[PDB]
Parts: sequence; C-alpha cells; structure tokens
Amino acid sequence: MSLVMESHSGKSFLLNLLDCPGHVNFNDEVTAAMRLADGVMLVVDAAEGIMVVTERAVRQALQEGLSITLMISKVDRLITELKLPPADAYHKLRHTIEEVNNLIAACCGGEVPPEQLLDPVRGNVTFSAAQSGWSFSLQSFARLYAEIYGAGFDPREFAKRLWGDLYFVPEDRVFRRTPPRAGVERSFVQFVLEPLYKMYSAVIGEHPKTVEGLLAGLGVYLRTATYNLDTKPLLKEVCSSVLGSCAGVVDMLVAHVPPSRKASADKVAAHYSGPSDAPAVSFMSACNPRGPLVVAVAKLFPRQDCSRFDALGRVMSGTLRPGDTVKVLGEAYTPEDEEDSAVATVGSVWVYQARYRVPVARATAGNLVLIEGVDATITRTATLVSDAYDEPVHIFRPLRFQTRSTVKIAAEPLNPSELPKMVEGLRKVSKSYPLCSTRVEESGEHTIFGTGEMYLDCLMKDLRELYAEVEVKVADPVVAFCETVVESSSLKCFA
Amino acid sequence: IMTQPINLMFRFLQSKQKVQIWLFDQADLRVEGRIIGFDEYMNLVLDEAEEVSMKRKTRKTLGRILLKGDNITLIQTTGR
Amino acid sequence: PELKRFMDKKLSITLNANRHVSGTLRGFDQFMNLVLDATVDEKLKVDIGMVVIRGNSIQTIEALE
Amino acid sequence: ELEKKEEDEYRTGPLSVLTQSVKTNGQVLINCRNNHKLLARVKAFDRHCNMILENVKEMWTEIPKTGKGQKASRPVNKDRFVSKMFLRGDSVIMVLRNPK
Amino acid sequence: SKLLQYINFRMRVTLVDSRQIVGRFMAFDRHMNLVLGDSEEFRRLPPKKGKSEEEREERRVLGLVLLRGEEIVSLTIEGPPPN
Amino acid sequence: AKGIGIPVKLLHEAEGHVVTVELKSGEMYRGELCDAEDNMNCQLKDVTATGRDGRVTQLAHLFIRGSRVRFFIIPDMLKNAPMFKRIDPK
Amino acid sequence: VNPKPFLQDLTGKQVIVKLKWGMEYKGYLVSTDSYMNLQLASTEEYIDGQFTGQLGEVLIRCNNVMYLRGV
Amino acid sequence: GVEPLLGESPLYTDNTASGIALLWAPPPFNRRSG
Amino acid sequence: LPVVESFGFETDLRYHTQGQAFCQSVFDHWQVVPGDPLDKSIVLRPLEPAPVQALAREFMVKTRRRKGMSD
Amino acid sequence: MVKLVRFLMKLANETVQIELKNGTVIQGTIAGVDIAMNTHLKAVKLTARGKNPVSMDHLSVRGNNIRYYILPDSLNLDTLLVDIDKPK
Repeated sequence: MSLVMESHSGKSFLLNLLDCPGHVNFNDEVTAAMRLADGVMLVVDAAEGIMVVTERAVRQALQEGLSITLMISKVDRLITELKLPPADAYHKLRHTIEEVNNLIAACCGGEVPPEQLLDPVRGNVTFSAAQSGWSFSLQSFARLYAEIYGAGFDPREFAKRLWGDLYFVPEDRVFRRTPPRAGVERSFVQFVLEPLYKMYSAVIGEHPKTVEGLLAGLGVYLRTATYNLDTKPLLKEVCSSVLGSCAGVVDMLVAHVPPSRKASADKVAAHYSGPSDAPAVSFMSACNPRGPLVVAVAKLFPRQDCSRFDALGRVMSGTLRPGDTVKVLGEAYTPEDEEDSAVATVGSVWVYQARYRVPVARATAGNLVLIEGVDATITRTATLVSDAYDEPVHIFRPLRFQTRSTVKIAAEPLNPSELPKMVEGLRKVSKSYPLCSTRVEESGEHTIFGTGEMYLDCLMKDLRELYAEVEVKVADPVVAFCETVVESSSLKCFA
Repeated sequence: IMTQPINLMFRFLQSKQKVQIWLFDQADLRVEGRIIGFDEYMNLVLDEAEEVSMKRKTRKTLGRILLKGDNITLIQTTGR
Repeated sequence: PELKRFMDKKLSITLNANRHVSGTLRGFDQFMNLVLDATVDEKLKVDIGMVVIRGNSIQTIEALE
Repeated sequence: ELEKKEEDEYRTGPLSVLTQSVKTNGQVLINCRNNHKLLARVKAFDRHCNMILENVKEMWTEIPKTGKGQKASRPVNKDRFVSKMFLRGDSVIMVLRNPK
Repeated sequence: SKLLQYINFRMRVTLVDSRQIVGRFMAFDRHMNLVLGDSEEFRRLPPKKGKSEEEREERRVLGLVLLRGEEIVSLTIEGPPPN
Repeated sequence: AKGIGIPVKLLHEAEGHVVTVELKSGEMYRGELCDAEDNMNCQLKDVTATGRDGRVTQLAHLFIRGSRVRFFIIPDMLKNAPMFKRIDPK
Repeated sequence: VNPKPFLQDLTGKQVIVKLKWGMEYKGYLVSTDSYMNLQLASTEEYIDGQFTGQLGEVLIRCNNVMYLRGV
Repeated sequence: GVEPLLGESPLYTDNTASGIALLWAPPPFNRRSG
Repeated sequence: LPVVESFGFETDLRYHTQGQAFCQSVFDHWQVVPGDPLDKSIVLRPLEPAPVQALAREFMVKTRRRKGMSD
Repeated sequence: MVKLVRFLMKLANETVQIELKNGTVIQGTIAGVDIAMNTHLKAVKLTARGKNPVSMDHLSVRGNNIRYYILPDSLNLDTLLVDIDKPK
C-alpha cells in the first residue's frame, strides 16, 4: 500500500509501505517485499525487545543493501503493563535500540557504518504506540514543543539534545552532559517521557474533567463528546491530539530513504545478473521513465475468483501502460536459450491500497504496481521487458531467502479422479507461496516443502479452499536429510 | 576551521585591522576603517574611517563613525 | 538551512548592485550572513581574502563544482 | 505595561517633536520618499510614522518632457491641497517642526 | 479576507515594474502571496505613435504562477470564473 | 504547519521537480528545486539562467533568496495539490 | 563598543547623520529610540556636502540613516 | 521559557494504580460505560 | 531443537506451561544424525521409534522405502 | 497595535481617494482595510501615471504600495478617533 503522507514541510510524499507477516515460517513473503522496496522499517516492540524474525529480517535488510529504519512500537506496554518508571523506560528503550545496533554491527563487520547506525538524534528511530494512536521522533517532539510553546527555537537543535545523557539545567535553560543536581533525570525522560506518563495517567486514573483541563492547559481542545469514551478510546484520542499527525514516519523515512532515482541504480547493480554494460542497466540506473520498461515482478496475488493472479512488481525502467506486449523473462531464462520466457499482454495496471485497487493509466519507472494478464508463466517471480526492445535481455536474480523449505509433507488427493486440479491447486499453490516447493519422486507422490508448522498449515488451508477444493490426505510430516562424510574413504573408487 | 561568522567579527574588532565595508547598492562608495564595536544588528562602530569613491579614487576621512547595518553589503579585509 | 549542504565549498555569491564575490564558504547565520575564504572580486580581479556578507546583501549563490 | 513604556517612548523619544506637534498643533513639513514635500499639521500618529494630517498642502517640482533635441524645460512649482489625509510612514523621509 | 470571495475568479495583477499578470485565483497567503492558474504576462511596450495601445502589449504565457506580495501592488477582476 | 498559508506548502510539495523562478530583477531561473524555506529561500539544481539580455547560462546549483524572487512557475501537474481540490466547489 | 553605548555616549554631542541618499545633517543628538531614529537639535543641512540651510530640531527615521559620526 | 510541556501535572496519582487495575480487569470492569 | 523433533512442539510447549511461554523456530543449520545410517546390525521396530543408536539407520531406510527404493 | 491602521480599518464604505507609490491615482469606496493596510475598494476608478482613467466595479490594493489616503471632507474624525486607545 502506498499512502500519500505529509511531511513537516507540508510536502506530501508517496510512501510505499508493504505490510509483511512476522511469523517466522512466512519469511518467504518478507524477501519479496524486501527485494521490492529499497527501504525497510523494522518495528521492534518496546516491551519484549529483539526476537528471531526481527534480526533475521535485519540480516535480510543488510544483505540486500537497504535503508533500515527502527520503529519502537508498543511503547504503552512500558507504561501500563510493565509500569516501568520514565527513567527505567529510557533505559529499556535505549537498550532496545542498542540491541538492534549491535546485532547490526555483528554482520556488518563489528563496526557500525556511519550512514547506517540508528540513533534518534539524527532521526532514524521513531517511537510508536500504534494502538493508542500515536508515534513520534525527537524531531516531531522538538517541533511540537516549538509549536505549542511559541516559535522560540529551531526544533532541530532541540532534537539534537533531547536524547542521551543530557540533563536540562533550569539554571540557564541549557542541556548538560552532567547531572546538575542530585536526582535529576535525563532530558529524554523528563522532556519526553514525563509528559507521556502524565498524559497516560491523566487519562487512566483521573476524572475526564481533569483530562479536559490538562489539555485545555495545552492548546489542544477536544469535543466534550470525546471525554465519554472508555479508557482505551479516550487514551487514543487524547494522545492523537497532543501527538498529532505522525510526522516522525514521513520526516524519518523520506529523509533516511533514497527516492527511486537512486534506489534502482544499486538495486540492479547488486540485483541484475545480466551484463550491466548494456543500455538497459543504464536505463534503470537513471530510473528514466522513458526507457525500455524493465519491471521486476517479484510477487503475484490471487483474485476474487482464484483463477488468475495479478502481478505485483516494481516498474523500475520505463513507463508501462494497460495494453502492452512484453516478454516476461521467467526463472531459468538464458541468453543462449530463450526457452524460459513468454510473450504476454498487459490488461490493466493499478496501485494497491490493501483493500481495493486504483486503476493507473501509466506505470512510472520506480513505481511498484499491480499488472493484469501475466500469471500464466510466472511461478515465483520474473522480469518484464517490452517486445519493443530488440536488445539482449536478462533477469533480476531470484529471491535468496534467509530460510529454507526444510519441512516436507506428502500429498495424495483423496479422490485420484481430481489429481489434475489437485496438482493445479498445487500448481496454483506454487503461485502464491514463494517458499512452496512441489517435488515428485520415483514414488510418484507430490511432496511439498515449507518452513514449518504455520506455513505448511496455511498452505494446506489455502490448497483446500482457495485453488483446488479437492480434499487431500497428507501423511505424517518428515524433513530432508542431507548426506555427509565423517572422514575420507581409504580407497579410490573407480567407475 | 568551520568557524562562526560572529567569531570573524570578534576577529575584526579585537585584531582592529583596518577593513573596507561595501554599502547597499553602493558600488561607487566604500568605507574603510577599523572596527571598534558592533551589535547583533551589526551597526559598526569604526575608527579612522575614510570613505572611498573608487571611480575618481577619492577617500573622505570620517573618523569614528557608527555605520548603519541596514546599508551593509560586505565585510572584507583590506589586507595585501 | 541548505547552506549547510555547502560547507567548505567554492561559491559565487551575487550581491546588490550587480557584484560577485567568489570564495569557499566558512559559515552562515540565520540572518544569512556569510563568511568566506579566499574570496575574489570578479569585477576588478582581486582575491579579497576572508569576508562576511550581509543577509539582504545576497541576491543569489551558484556552486561551481 | 506595554502602553506606558510606549507612551514614554513617544514622550522622551525622538518622535516627541511630532508628539509636541500634536499638542501644539505646529506646522510640520515632511520630506517624502519621492521628494514631494507635504506641509501640514499632525492630528495623531503611530509607531509606523504614519500620520493623520490636517490642512495638507503637498508641493513638488515637475519637469515636463521636452521634444527630443530641445532644451530641458524650466521646473514648475506645483502644489495641491487636501483638508485631511493619511500618511504611511514608509513614504516618510523627514519631519520638520516649524519654529513658531 | 474578502478575497476568499475571489478564489476561482479570474484576475489581473500589476507589478511594481508595471508588468501585467492575468490568471485565475487558486490560493492566497497572508503575505499577499497568490496562486495564479493559466497565467500570462502582458508587458507594456512603449507606445509607438500610429498604433493602438491595446493591440501590441507583449504577451508571454507563464503557465501556473505564484505571486509574492512584496512586489504585488494592485489586483482587479478580469472576468467571471471560467467554465 | 499551523500558522502557515497554503502556497508555501505548495512550494514545498513542488520539491523534486523542475520549475522556473522570476526574481524582481527580471531574469529567469529554470531548475530542480531541492527544498525551500518559510522565507522562500530555495535551492534548485540543473540551473538554466536567462539574463536580462537573453543570456543563457549553465549553473550547477542555485540558492535563491525569496525576498529577491518575484514569482514561481510550477507544473500544473502539481496544481492538483490537495489544497486545490479540497477548497474547490465541486 | 555596542552601537547603543555609542549612541548614548554621543548624547548631546555634535554629531552628523549622513543618509543613504547622501544628505548629511549635523546637529545635537538630543535622544535616540529603541529603533535608532534620531532627535537632532539646531541641525545644519548638507547635500553634496555644501551647506544648504538649518532646520533647527528635526526627527529623522532610522531607515533614512546611512551612518552617523561624533564631531 | 519553553521549559517542560507538562511540568505542572503529577507523574503518578493514587488513582493511577486503580486505573491500571481497571485496564487489566475482566470484561465488565474494563469499561467506564456500557 | 531439530526440525524432525519440532513436530507439534510449539503446542506441547504451550500445553505443559498453560501457555505463558511461546516459542519460535527457524531453520538454523545441519548436523549429523547419530548412529550408523547404512547399518544392518540393528533390525528395527515398525510403529515404535528407534533409539539414538538406530535413527540414522531407519531414517534413510524409510526414506528409501517411501521414495520407491528397496531397503 | 498601532493607532492608525486601527483607525484605517474602520474606513468601511468610505468613498475616498488613494495615491500609489509610483504615482497612480485611485478614487473609490473602501469595502475593507485590514491589519496589513491592504484595501479592497468598490465603485472605483483607477488612473495610472500619464494614463486614461479606467473604472472598476471592485479593486484590490496592497498596504505597502499605498502612498497615502485622501479622506472625505465630511469626516467625523473625532468619532472614529475615540476607541483607538481601547484594546479589544
């Protein structure tokens, strides 16, 4: 979904956010979106810190050379469940970003690349309680301070100071590296978190007239029909008032994420395998909208009939239009043997908004979009290059997951009279599940290869209901056994 | 050394090298003198000031003047 | 301000009554005062050293790079 | 508190010549930004040097355009009267109280 | 302001250098900034005797323009809102 | 933000495009605005300078003081800004 | 010397306010405001440097000032 | 004089604990209204 | 915990903890199945699991038997 | 809050004249003056420097390029002069 969101400058940026599954056995989905987008937002929940899928997607993020941006979500669990005081909340938040930064350091080489190191002072980390309806960065917070208190400084140099072991001296209205008194807290706890805690408990322990006075103190004025809602709805409305439009997100990513002009260049340089001396790689490297359209269709999405799959991919070169002819370059495409590619048409191109589709008459270079009429030859991913190009053509490298389909199951349709649609189901399953693998043996039965419990679970569900409607008996699961050596053979074997 | 402009003005005052200041829309007339004071409105209290009319190259001694900032164009050092 | 993207770079600064001074930037203010190193008067062909220009004394600035 | 320090800024400050001119109704001649000189008496003013003027006669020197090749004309003295006028302080270059 | 009555209404602008700008009204700022859709510059050339003042004022087409109030001197209506 | 009028946020959302700048001196400046100020100080790149005498010059970058600038010429593409549509009668 | 110390120490002194247009008024600095518009007492006039007449006590606006000197 | 955004309100109140208890209460006691 | 041994593990882990625990499993690496995989010195049980000493044996054995091969 | 724009914004429906900074003459009725001294006039005629008059049903003029106002001779000044010291 790409949303037209606002900056502090009022300049609206179009942000293509791709909501991913976070359960481990769905890492397949992840890599697709990650090879789609040049930037990533890692949402680490303030409460439980780092977990498996977080840092595994972090390795995914550094391997594919991405703009990694930290979103500390669920900060309210600090206030309400754990009830950790503002100071220990500073410690826990700091420790979570420190854990992300150090597990970046591990794989990036034990040192933190200076354009990659996440700390809020330069505005990469942003805090979130999405449920309670608010999120910010120190930028957004400092700017908010400037707005409510009168135009009395540059919010930039403020956010420069609100983080760290900085302690505000009431003595002279300046921040210090040293605790001016005995017991004073940091600048973050006080100037950020003390207000947040006060906001939370002026909602979650106090008369709605106390809330209306606590915010009529501040400029924000509610509607006296918002001081009726329960503790969670009133909490959301009150924080969304004095934490407003999420500018931390736009003014975070649109800063720490390059646009399409620069993203496609390294995208292909590390992602294209065909010769980069050709004009096509340079047409991408400018993201020139007028050149030979090169699209990297890395995901396909089934529809309301479950007959054909729209093709989600990034138009990174040229300008597509509904009604084109293209050679869709599949998986095993070869410059010497063009067996594995199909010429096809474009029906209609959209922009996807996660509940509906918007028809888009032209698909700009650098725009991730939904294409109609291409699925017949796409199994996992492909490239799109117009037939209007008479140049040698190659493909974007397939997805190199973090995970492997280590688990295998057997599949025998209860009725053999429907094994065609069964495999067609399996076939159409090989449509939507990047890590799905269908393998036929000397035994002849179709074994299917997934990450583990939930991935095979939901693939069996969608096989049962989405594509085939033929109910199939699956034996006990079993996994793949490799075959290694202990120590070398004592004799040289001949054939 | 990426130094603040106000620190260069501190330089101009305490070093008391004689400088030339250009005036607003005044390509005909410059003012040389030694900076002995200034504010954040950067009106310049100047010693030994003489005003240069370059076209005939005539220099008019004014002495200790207080130059209005609102006419200031350029603070250049009259060094060799 | 975007003058921050210019730090320590050779510039061409145009001023009131059609004047050009070209010098590597040294710093600026909110009032857009500019301090320059090795500034050259392009009219009379003179390198005028380190300078400060006033805010409304800045019509435009170009980056020769 | 702003108003009283404003009042003494009018009172001991330099514009007080006009404040005097308000209470003594003395005639003041003002130099304009385009050199049209207005003799009148001040009724009231502000911190913008904008004025309510009474009995206003503005006078200027108009040099009419000659035909190309012929001598620059003699400058002609022209004055025009209005009973009451507003003056904007950005047109004001100088205010002169008449010695009376 | 009453120039809220005037958004979408086609208008003409005078500059201090006496150049003429004709476009339609989109948005206005406190600083007397304006947003002119379909704007064109009519610049008055000197009137060379024997020709109408009305028939040779140099028209340039500027397209969409935005106007800073500092040199904005005078605004009038040119026509109705176009259809 | 609160306090700021529409057309300067128009200028901001014009970011990343190629526009034209007329200043009170009469010369024309066509280039890609990088970003601009509340005080209309702006930075364009890929700069075409059209001097008072028709002079066409190539400038890599430009920083333009706003109170020096007369008007801006902006793609009607961006005249589809949400302010434009939202205020619109229809 | 901050300009406010200079102005208040020049108080009552013989001082010249030369204007950006070239006019110079030489007279007694009676008082100054927060905005550096000037009171002048028994003021002499000069345009092109040559004396043109006395105006007595005159008020000049700040934006009309080029610079001012102690005599 | 920007100071603290909310320096005039107590960080914690005796009722705050009760409010938290209400938040982590079984269905009827979650709510203020119904 | 090996992937073979992950079969129903999240469940039983929740079930003998009443669910206060929640575990995640990702593929990590390979390592060697204990025993002798080609072995014949152990003739094994149907329907009952073999011990550590017979796994590698019966594992590739049932592998072959499913894949369509003789023992 | 200055005295004089305080006085000027009550010039609503005043049929008055105006001189511009460059010498243009305008006679018309004040529909509004605002805190920036910008005036919108009705029942107007504007006559440029050396130009023929042209009439306007309505006109807008910036507060800054205003040279001055010519007020009616029929003006009860001391009516509109009270209250200028009153903050609202």
